Amino acid sequence: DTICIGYHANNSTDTVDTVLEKNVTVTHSVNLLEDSHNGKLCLLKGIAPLQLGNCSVAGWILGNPECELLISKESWSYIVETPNPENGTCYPGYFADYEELREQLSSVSSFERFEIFPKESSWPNHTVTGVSASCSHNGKSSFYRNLLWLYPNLSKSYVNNKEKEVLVLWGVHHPPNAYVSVVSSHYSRRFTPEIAKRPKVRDQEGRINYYWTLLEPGDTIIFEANGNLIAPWYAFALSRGIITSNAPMQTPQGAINSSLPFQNVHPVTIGECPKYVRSAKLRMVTGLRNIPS
Amino acid sequence: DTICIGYHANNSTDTVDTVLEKNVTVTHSVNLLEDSHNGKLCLLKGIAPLQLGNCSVAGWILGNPECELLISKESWSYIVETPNPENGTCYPGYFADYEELREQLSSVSSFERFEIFPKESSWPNHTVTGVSASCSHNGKSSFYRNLLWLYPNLSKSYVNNKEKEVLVLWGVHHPAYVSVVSSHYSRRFTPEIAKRPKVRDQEGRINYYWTLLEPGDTIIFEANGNLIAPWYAFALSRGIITSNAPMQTPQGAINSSLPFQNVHPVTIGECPKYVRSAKLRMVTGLRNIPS
Amino acid sequence: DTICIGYHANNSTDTVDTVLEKNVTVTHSVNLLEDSHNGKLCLLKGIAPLQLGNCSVAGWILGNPECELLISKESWSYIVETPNPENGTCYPGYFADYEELREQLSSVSSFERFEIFPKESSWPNHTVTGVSASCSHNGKSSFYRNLLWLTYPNLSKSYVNNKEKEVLVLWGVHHPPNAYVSVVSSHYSRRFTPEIAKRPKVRDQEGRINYYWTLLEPGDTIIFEANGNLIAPWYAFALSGIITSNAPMQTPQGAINSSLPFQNVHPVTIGECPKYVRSAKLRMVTGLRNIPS
Amino acid sequence: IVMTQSPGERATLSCRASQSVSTSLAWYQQKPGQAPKLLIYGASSRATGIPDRFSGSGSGTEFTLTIDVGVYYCQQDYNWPPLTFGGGTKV
Amino acid sequence: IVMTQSPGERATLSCRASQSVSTSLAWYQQKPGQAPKLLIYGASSRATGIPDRFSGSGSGTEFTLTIVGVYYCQQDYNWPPLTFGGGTKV
Amino acid sequence: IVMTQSATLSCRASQSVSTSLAWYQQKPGQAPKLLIYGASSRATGIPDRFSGSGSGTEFTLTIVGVYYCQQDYNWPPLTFGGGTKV
Amino acid sequence: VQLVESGSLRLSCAASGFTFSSYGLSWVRQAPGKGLEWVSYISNSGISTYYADSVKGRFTISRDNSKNTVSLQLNSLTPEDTAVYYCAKKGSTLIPYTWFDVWGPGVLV
Amino acid sequence: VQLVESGSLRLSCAASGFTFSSYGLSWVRQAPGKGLEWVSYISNSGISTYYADSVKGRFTISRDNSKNTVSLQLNSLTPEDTAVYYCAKKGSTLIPYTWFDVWGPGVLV
Amino acid sequence: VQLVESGSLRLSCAASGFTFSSYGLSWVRQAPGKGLEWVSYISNSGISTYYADSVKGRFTISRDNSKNTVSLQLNSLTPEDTAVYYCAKKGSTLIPYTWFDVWGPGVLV
Amino acid sequence: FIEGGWTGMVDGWYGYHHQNEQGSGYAADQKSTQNAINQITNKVNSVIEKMNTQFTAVGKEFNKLERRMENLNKKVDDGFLDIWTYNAELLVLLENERTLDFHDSNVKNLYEKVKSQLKNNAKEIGNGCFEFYHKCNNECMESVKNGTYDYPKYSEESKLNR
Amino acid sequence: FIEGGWTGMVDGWYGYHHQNEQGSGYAADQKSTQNAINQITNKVNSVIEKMNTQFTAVGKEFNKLERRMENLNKKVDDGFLDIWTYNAELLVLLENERTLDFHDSNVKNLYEKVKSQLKNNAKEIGNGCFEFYHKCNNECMESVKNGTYDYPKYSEESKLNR
Amino acid sequence: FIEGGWTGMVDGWYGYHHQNEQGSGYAADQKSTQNAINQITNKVNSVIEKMNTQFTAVGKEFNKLERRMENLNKKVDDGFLDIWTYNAELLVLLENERTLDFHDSNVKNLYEKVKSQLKNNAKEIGNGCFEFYHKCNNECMESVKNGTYDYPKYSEESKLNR
Repeated sequence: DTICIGYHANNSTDTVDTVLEKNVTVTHSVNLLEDSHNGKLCLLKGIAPLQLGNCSVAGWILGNPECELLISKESWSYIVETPNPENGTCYPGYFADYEELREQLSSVSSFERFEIFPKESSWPNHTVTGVSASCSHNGKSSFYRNLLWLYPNLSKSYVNNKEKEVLVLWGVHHPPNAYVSVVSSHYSRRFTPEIAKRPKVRDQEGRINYYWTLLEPGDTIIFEANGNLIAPWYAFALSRGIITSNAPMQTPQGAINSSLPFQNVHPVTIGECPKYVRSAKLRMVTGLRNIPS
Repeated sequence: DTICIGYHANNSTDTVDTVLEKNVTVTHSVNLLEDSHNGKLCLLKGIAPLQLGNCSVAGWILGNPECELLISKESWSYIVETPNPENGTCYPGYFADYEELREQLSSVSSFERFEIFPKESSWPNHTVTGVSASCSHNGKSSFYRNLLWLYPNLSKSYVNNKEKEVLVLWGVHHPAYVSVVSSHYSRRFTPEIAKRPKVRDQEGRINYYWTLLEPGDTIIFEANGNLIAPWYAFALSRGIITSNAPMQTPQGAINSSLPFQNVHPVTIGECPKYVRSAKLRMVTGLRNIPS
Repeated sequence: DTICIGYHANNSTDTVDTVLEKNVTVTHSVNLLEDSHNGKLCLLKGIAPLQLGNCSVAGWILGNPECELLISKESWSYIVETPNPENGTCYPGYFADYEELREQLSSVSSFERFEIFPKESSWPNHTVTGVSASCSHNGKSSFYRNLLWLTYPNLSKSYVNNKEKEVLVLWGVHHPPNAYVSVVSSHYSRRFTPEIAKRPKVRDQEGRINYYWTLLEPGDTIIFEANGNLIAPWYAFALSGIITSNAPMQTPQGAINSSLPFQNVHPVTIGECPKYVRSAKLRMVTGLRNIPS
Repeated sequence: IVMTQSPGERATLSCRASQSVSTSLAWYQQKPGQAPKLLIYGASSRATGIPDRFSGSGSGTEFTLTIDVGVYYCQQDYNWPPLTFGGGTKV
Repeated sequence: IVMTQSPGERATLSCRASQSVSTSLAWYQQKPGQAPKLLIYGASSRATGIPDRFSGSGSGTEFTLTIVGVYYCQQDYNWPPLTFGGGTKV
Repeated sequence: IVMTQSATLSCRASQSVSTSLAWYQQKPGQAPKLLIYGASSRATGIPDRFSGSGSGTEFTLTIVGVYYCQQDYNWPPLTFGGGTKV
Repeated sequence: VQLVESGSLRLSCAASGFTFSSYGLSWVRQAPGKGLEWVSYISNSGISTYYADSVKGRFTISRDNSKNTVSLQLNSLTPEDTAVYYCAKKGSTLIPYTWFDVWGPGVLV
Repeated sequence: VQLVESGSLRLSCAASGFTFSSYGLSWVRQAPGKGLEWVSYISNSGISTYYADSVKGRFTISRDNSKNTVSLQLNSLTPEDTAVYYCAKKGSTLIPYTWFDVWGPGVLV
Repeated sequence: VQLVESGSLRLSCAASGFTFSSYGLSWVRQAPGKGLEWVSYISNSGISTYYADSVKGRFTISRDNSKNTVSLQLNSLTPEDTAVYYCAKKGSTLIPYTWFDVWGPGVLV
Repeated sequence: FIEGGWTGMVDGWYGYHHQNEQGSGYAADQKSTQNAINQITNKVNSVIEKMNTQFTAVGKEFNKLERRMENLNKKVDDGFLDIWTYNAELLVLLENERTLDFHDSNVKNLYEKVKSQLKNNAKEIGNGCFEFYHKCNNECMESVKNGTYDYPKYSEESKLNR
Repeated sequence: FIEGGWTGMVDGWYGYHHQNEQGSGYAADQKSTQNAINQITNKVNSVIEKMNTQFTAVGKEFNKLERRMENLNKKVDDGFLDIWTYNAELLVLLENERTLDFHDSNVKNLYEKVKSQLKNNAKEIGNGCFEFYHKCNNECMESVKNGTYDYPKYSEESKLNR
Repeated sequence: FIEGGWTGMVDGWYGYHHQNEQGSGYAADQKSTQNAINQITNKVNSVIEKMNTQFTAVGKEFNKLERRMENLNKKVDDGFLDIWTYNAELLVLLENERTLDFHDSNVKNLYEKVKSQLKNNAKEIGNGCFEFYHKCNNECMESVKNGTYDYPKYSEESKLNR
């Protein structure tokens, strides 16, 4: 009789590498590098992400006519934007500090759209009307949707009643041919009108710049202006990310469904996701070598 | 006769872990994770730290009446501030920046309070008196201690005779052509009367600014309608922790030589590096199992 | 009729260390720590680096008289500046937004000096002469070389950017211690004003004159204006790397010629270079121990 | 264990058992008079020296030959002590 | 090495040595006639099978039993010269 | 292998030997006493006045009598050099 | 486990019900009214051996493995030897530890 | 490699041209008018052996190394044993694998 | 350390004061006026052996360990063999290295 | 000593190929199998977790005039990327190195375990193979596999078989 | 082969439990103990060192409008913390493994060392224990402990005691 | 075993010091030497690579009014420096530890190989040395080196003769 020792072997390659030598086969292995891709971007948290393609985030927040204002999107885990904006800013203008608003909307997932100001009784002396040819919607002249063009010394304030953070955006007219002063309880500024010549862009002969402030419950902000002002009409009340790409309804290039820690798809992502790494093959060995005889 | 082999064993657990098994005992081990805590914060360098309880750093630097100005503290390795400020800024106001100042005072370790300006020599034309009811002290009306309220086109300038850095803080009254002028720095603010809400029972504000000048520098001031003149330059001699413990780390002191700490990471001075782990024990001996 | 086993030994130390023990000899080893130094700074890419010693980068870009403007240096991989500047800014002044130009100028390796404005035709209505005693070149009065003092009509001029490359424009305004200057871009605006406050004397001069600088791309055009003073530009350093050292004709303290990954010379360097590390001796073992039997 | 067996003719053949054998199979051909020669050994793995014209494939109680007139044999070597040779084939 | 020894009543006993022995100790009980039966072994550690009513503790030249007849304590550190303790009346 | 011979001395060979060399001294009547062993290593106990160095088919000592140099590379056929008058 | 003892004079201790080849036996004497007294001991293999101080030479111990039985020669009877003799087995195969768990009826000489 | 076979009746298979001490020989019988049939086998060392089911005892096998030749005693002749006998060698030294590659002329008993 | 030598013909070299069982001895002849000449050598164990080129066959060497002495069977007393004979010991137990340190009085035959 | 695994023995990691006059085949061991699989699974578990990421909005925006911020951000990002790449690659290579040696050591331990019982009843041949001077039926296979080989029982065999 | 340590041997790391007709007890070795303790202490000193920190004013303040900076700072800090956690955990686990295995290897080495100089005068029993055919007094214990066991001295003994 | 490398045998890493009545000297073994050198060189080439960097304009400037940026930049730079220092030191020490034991293991492997080549025609003496009971000429050296030792051929007198 006879006895001999050995280990089970099979007919698979499953190439792996180690300290000693490259390109060695193994009976059983596990890969820590993942490549599944092209899965259509879906509800990360079972909710519809805020999709606003064909228009820029700025125009979205500022009532650009083209996108129809996406009146109803209560829950939006993340925002997916078209890499190339379309009609992203109806009126030529200089909008400042675009790293503190765009970073404020990366978390809020519930908007209580609320008509901040009245446009029925408190503005009888004001001539609420006007249009810009460069902002003529659907072949007809118009101005905007989230705020209105506009003589007495305008003075008004917010009642600050709701116990939530309230946002207010506005701007000032810059006639290319006025002691506007937002005054918060703990924030102040004082802009003035300019009359300097401007080159023509988007068929218009100048610009109109917009600002924006954030105030918490218990605050009260009082406005003022003499020569011009861009009154607000909708406060996008918050409930405190960005993905530049385009694809039918995560990552900018699809969805991943796996539990491995490392990823080869583009690093940038939103929410919990595997850490990215610049490598091609990371396979662990969980068995023994495989060579017949 | 007989000869056997083996290793000494004892009656202790000293749990450790490794790839072979979790919760494995060992005869002798050393823990690289430390948990000693609650030791009252003490002199890190044998000197009294600059505690500022009941008042904010702002008021402390700006002569707030409440804290009595802590007249005497020649050396202070670190500053400990109450996490919740009290009467941190008497007058309702708006500083210029409290990070280029709050950060520079994290290294200096001494001061020479120096009456930068003489309040009885060369400005009787002024009206040095003044008070704000909302800034009343000890139940009686008063304004401040580190600077004074204040009409000709007044002017003045320091010369930096002492060969050390001299700090100057001030502000302007927001109910003119205020213009600080350094040899290599300039600004030009203006007054602005406009409707504002009532806060701390007042109908306006006054904003404070502050500039740093080195030896060989002589700033020159100017203003027409308002000026908050300085009265004491906190001359330098070259960390911040929020805590409530009685008389380091925000929550006590540590006395050990291990490299890793489980107490809150934030600290001042040489201290063990922080890490988010529970048990880190090294094995310096052999396993322990009877028989 | 005898056999024995053994390994090769030699007469070298080549000290190495390990957790087993410190200061142990070895038959053969390779050092991963390099110390070659003092090599004179040479052409990193076979081109002459932009050397502008005796003058600061500021004055260099702004036509300081002392350095003679280094009229001809087409290709410069990197810029080496004297650690201590000399006559770095002829006229006392406050240059704003600085270090942004310094970071911008760390990549472009080609310049096309281009007289943006005509010094003879488009503006004879006002005089061009003017000098400063503190800026008297070679012992004789003068002002500058890159830009133009001006000495009244409402100046109104504009470039158009006909060349399909980025064009830089630097200028400043006059602060006389004894004017709606307004650069205007298609998508950038500012509005400075003149000051009259008293100033201390520095560099024998009574005041200051501050300089700004804007960048514009192809398809853009910028229009100037001013009433009280203006410092017109006269040459754009059209585009298409900082080290402080004193060595003659790459690191601040010499050159390195080796393939090791780690360096002991000062960490700061330019281009691909071994990673710096704070260690003394890192020797790898490639053989067996060496101790006579 | 037991075995069994089934011009420009296309030469194919099959051998089957009543039990599972993974690889311990071979093939032996012999022309009349001369001793049998080796053929593909292992699970149809090509043998050496022999002309490449001979070939085959199959496994798991089902083996086939893919292709010299005469007889051939299939042999199983899994359960060792009681070796067994298949039947006689024809062409 | 040498040894020696001291219903409703508390049965406690003590056995002591004149030298240090760590653990090599046990306990043997025997009624008249029948052969001795095992008891706690290995420095008071409970011996299986036998009733758990019996128990004890103590170490380092001082040992004690915690619970009618006689009992014995034995030491097994210095091996070749074994030794048994004396009787223990109760 | 073969050897030969010529304060200092000189032992020369006709083949390469690394270190298997030594030196032996003796005066008439008394048995030879050990001298520096190895290529040049100095034996203990013996007075250190004697010394030498050199290798690779070329060896030399350094300081009446006689001495000997021996090679021990090709082992089975040992060999002792000649005399050394001084 | 089963053990029995029967028996100058000859004494043998037969046993069964376990692995006799992987254990060490022993012998303990008993006085008429006093405590028990150790006698001797042998390791399992059958090489290492010891004896009582006051017996070396008189009583000898030998073992086998085929019969799973041991025996003391117990030669040179003396008047003081009027003692009750027993049989016993170690409780484990490890050398350092020891205790006599298995106990037999013994023999009254 | 070469092999030859010559020959109750004795029968031997002499061979050479390889390492006779590091291989296992074997034997296969052949009928006059049908396939072959295994009869026996031995390991290289010469300690392990097997036999055909219908032959155990009747036929015997023995081997040497110096002569590099084996032989079967082949006793108990019986008419149905009129079969052509051959000689063959394994193809490798590994136990699990097997195949008869080196085939000889055989013998017509 | 101590060594002595006394003595066809027989010659033995007795020594003591060290471990005779863990060293290799040797022999060296001496001419009346010429230099020394190697004659033989043996390893410590007593198996490996060598001899002079012009002597293989006549002079024989044997060693023991009980009395820490070795003997040479000096046979074939050719008249030209009038050479002074000595005794010596290696300086270490490692095979590759060699040197004769311990030197004895020798013998004048 | 052992190079390649047999194609047979469909299930298991370590086992024996017994051959006897009555039968032959494979047989898979379990104890070492359980130990090895448990340890390897523990290694895999240890490596996989200890990797947790929060709502990390890696993407960042920067204005035309803040290019210093752009440079700083790209610096930190690429530094983290490179550090993690190197760390993970080194860890995976180390684990790959450390698993195969452990497997081989376990195999060697099992080989010595079987050697332990058969001290002279058998005679080593090579390639981790053994055979006995005495002949034994199937049950001796089970006896040796469980380690209950009765050495005296077959010690009496006439070992002078030469 | 070796499973658990004895409660005896009050001091030391490796030792022998000798036993002879005259006496018995424990005994501890020196050289192996010194080597092991020295190496482990060196490991501890190496790991504890190579760690230094300057004035780490970790706490930082940022204004209302600079939340971008807040996010950047949080990213940097949490990344550093995670990197250090992973590094330290891996290092500690590796060190534990590499000390346990080293201890086992050293004890095995001592075992084969003692085996070396007793080729035939003894006979292995198991569990790393030996016994001699010849009887020897206490002094042979010292002889084997020091390695000076003169094999020929007791080789002549009649090893045919069977 | 491993005590110290011979000064002789200039070229190679391992070898044998044969000795016979006809001659003596050194001899290297290429088969193991080439494997060892190739593997070690490959490991060095592996560790050296994977280190690549882009245009790292480490030097940065910050205005008098931005000390916060200065502190942040110093923090990040010093952190990166320390992390890389620790990582590189650990890696180099680990590889140094791993190389020497591998070399020793290879030497031990060669030793057990030569031991396996023949069993009783020789007799171990120590320090990794062997001697044959029989006597063989020069060619037997080559025979053993190739592993072609023929045990029965040199079984002559392979018996008690001393």
